[PDB]
Amino acid sequence: SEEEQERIRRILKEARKSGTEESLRQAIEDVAQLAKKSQDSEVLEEAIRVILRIAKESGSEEALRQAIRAVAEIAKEAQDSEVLEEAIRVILRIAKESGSEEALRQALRAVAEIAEEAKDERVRKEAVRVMLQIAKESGSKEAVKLAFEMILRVVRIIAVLRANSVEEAKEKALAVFEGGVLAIEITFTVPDADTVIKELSFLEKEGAIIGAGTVTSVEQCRKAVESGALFIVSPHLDEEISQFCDEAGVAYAPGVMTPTELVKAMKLGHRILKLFPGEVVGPQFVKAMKGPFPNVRFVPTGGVNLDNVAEWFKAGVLAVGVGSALVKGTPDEVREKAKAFVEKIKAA
Amino acid sequence: SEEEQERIRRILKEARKSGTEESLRQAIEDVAQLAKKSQDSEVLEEAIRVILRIAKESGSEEALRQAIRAVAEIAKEAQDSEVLEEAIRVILRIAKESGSEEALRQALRAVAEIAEEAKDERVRKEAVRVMLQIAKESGSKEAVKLAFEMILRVVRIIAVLRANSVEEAKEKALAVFEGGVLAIEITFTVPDADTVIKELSFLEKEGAIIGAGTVTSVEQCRKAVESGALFIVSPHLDEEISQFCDEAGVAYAPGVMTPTELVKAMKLGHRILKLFPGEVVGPQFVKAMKGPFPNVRFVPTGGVNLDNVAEWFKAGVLAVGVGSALVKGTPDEVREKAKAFVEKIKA
Amino acid sequence: SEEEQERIRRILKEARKSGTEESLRQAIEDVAQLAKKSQDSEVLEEAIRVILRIAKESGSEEALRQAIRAVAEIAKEAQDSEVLEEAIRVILRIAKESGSEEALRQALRAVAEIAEEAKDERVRKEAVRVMLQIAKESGSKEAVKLAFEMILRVVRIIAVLRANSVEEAKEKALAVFEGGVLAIEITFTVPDADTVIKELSFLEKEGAIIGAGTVTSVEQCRKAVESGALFIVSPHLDEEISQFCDEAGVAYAPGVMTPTELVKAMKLGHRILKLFPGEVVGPQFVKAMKGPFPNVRFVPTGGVNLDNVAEWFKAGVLAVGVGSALVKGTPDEVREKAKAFVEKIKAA
Repeated sequence: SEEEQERIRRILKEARKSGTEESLRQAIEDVAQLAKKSQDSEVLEEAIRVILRIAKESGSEEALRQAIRAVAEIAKEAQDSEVLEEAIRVILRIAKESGSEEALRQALRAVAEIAEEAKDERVRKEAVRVMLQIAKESGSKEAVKLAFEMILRVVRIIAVLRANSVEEAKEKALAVFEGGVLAIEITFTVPDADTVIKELSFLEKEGAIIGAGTVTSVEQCRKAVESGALFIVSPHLDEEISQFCDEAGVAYAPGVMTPTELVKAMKLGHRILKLFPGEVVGPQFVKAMKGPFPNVRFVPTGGVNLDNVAEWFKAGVLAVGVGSALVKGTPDEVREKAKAFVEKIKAA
Repeated sequence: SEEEQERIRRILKEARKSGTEESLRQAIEDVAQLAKKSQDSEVLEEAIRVILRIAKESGSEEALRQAIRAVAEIAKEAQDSEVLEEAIRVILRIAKESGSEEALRQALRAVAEIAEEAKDERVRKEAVRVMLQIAKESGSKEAVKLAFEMILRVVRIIAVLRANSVEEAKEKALAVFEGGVLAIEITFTVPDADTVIKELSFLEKEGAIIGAGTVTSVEQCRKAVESGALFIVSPHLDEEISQFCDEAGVAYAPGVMTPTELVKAMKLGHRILKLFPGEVVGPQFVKAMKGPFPNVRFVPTGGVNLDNVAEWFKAGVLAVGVGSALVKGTPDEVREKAKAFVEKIKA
Repeated sequence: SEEEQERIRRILKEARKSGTEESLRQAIEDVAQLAKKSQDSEVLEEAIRVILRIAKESGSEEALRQAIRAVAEIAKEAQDSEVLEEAIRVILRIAKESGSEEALRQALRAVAEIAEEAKDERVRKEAVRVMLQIAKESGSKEAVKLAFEMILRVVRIIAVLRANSVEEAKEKALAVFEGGVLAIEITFTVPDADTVIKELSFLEKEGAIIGAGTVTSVEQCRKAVESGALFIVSPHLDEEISQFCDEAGVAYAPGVMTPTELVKAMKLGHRILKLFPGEVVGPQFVKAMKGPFPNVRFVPTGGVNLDNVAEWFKAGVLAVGVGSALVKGTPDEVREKAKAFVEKIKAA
């Protein structure tokens, strides 16, 4: 393997000596070509970190975007999760260098695709934290919705927590974390809900996402975004709120229940919707919405349980919002329920 | 105990000779104190008469509204229903002399709370009759809404009546009233429904409340009122009907089906909503709305049947609207199904 | 027999010698009297030629409309389909001679009623073909709505086509037409639905009716009606589409799901509504709507299948919109399942 290792170095030294820009992007495809013929974990990591310096020296977005597709292909060919974690951190470095958001959208879809074919949770925890930073590093009008859509596509399950004692609530939030589902949503009905989402903001740095729900007024939503909420679930579409999330750069997934309410939600720029109550319309609703409204996905949060969640995802839902069937009870028991829901989603 | 009648008459005569309003408000507290130590039905009902005698002599709003709480507390401590019937009639007379919306609102919640703990059909009939008269006074928007809300809490079940003639509707409404159903909704599918609600006005004197359902227009609602209806029930949310019902002083329960329609109904000022069709959304909808909308209560009028009616009230529902499953058949059949629904609602 | 045929010749010759319109009006009821007493496919279909033949006194919406009820009565008592076909064509010529709005609307209900006694389907295809020409003679807003209601009253089932090419959409449309489904809705998920509607416009002269579905904008709706669409279908209620469909003389069935959406559609002048998704609310919804809204008809286009369509019509639905369960598969499969849907509706 030391022979091809030197070969990757020889391509580098000769590509730098070649002042032509075509040989620079050609060196990207040359390194990717030999990485496709390899089967070792360490070889793919050296190849990926090599493509970084080539495109950054080119200074053109055509080489940066071509590098994102190369590292994403090497990560799909690999088998060690160590290379996948470095691939995600590398894609962040490429997209951050361009910063033109044409690559940021492509980087998010690549990061979420790498986390999709992941055997352990460490890769998915790396992804969610990076996609948050990618949307944060972007800091613009879009990307937050694409991050929200992709992160939900990775975490698959979002919990609905409610407890009067913040001591008991955080005992459940960490507990549902321990199951590995991540992406916990806390209800705003809880009296000291501002504090629970601020003290649980340390989960954001470990691969989780915290948000507020049942938000009905702009004043209540302002309190959530100041406390650390990254998404506002809501019970029904609100015109005043939806304009505040777009100005504040926070994702907003309003609640709909009929196709007519769906169209009014799309008229305000919301293709990520909340199906509420989900148990009322059932999975037949999301199946019937695919035809007339493609590329539009929902997150049903109603009477979803272990018997329901199996047939919600076969209908093509983005994520599912479970509440009493997951969080209610002692913390150690909802850790086993959080593991049970993840196991049920991965199968059907 | 005859000694308590003396002591009660001593507290009145002593505080009457004083005349100071400080001692008069203390006389209500002294009479209410001895009433809590006694278990005689005649000692308690005499204390209620004296509490009224003291308050109406004081004349102040503070003393009159304190007398309402005292009479209401004596009712909660009593077992004889004749004490509760007397308390309701006294609560009416105290708020009637006082006036203002605060006393009349406090009286509406008091006589309705007494009706729940009464566990007797006679007291619930009197509560409806008094609450209608309390709402007839003042006549404010908040009075007719609160009175309609408390009345639905007491009767628990409203009958959606449909027939093929005025006489068949009159006999069905009387039959369902004998079963224990005190609230009757007359749809406009019955021919001459305005004549049916007009000739059924004698039931409102025996503890009933007749209204009009299936109201689609304002011309339809204008004929429902003036003909004697006390509440208007529509399958959807109408902006003009809610306007006409507000300025006419009549309760209005519109129909909703989705949380988006719920919020729009609250924006108009209605927190007592008709869930229609209730059989489509099911009790899962009512439990789901309790979270973000706690101060909103529903009345499902869909496929409410003896099987699911138990599950509806287990979901925190104000009242249920039944039809066909209740009002279909002979008057004898309606009377027995009326007794069956009231029995299963008691749970 | 022909002893009655000679009598009909005498009724016409003698009443024509009189010339008084009261005797020509009596000649119609005399012919319809002896036609009621006879059972002969040749005596009946000749009696209605004479009733049409007695147009010497122009009804001007008096004698002509008396002729329509007489020929519609002869067709009701008949059994031979050749008499029913001749009755429909004669009613068209009588209403075309009058030109009044009452005669044209009375002819629509007469022709549609003749097709309800079905058996041979060429009558139903001729009825739809004739009812379209009647609506184009009137051209009023009431005529387009009534003709659309009557055609759906006859065809009972609408095919909701979704394809991935113009050629597969054309082939499936021909396949569902040969199966017995005379109503075809071309969704805009098809790449070039306008050309599909345009190339399928020849079926409208054979007894079919081509329309567009899943329309969201007025630009979409204008291209559909300019391509040959005779009815516009949307998943929700669009105020601007209803405005354009009115001034363009094209039927429009909006989508409703709650009773409040029902009322908002009626106040715009729509009593033929699309219940969507029908599988979510179920036939319990349409049964409960007939109480407050007896004039509304509904066409459920949800999860309609062979097990569903039986209990949809028992609840009194006008027509049903079937897709996937009818359109998906090879063109050879969708022919035989179209025959099964038509056969299942005929029974229950």
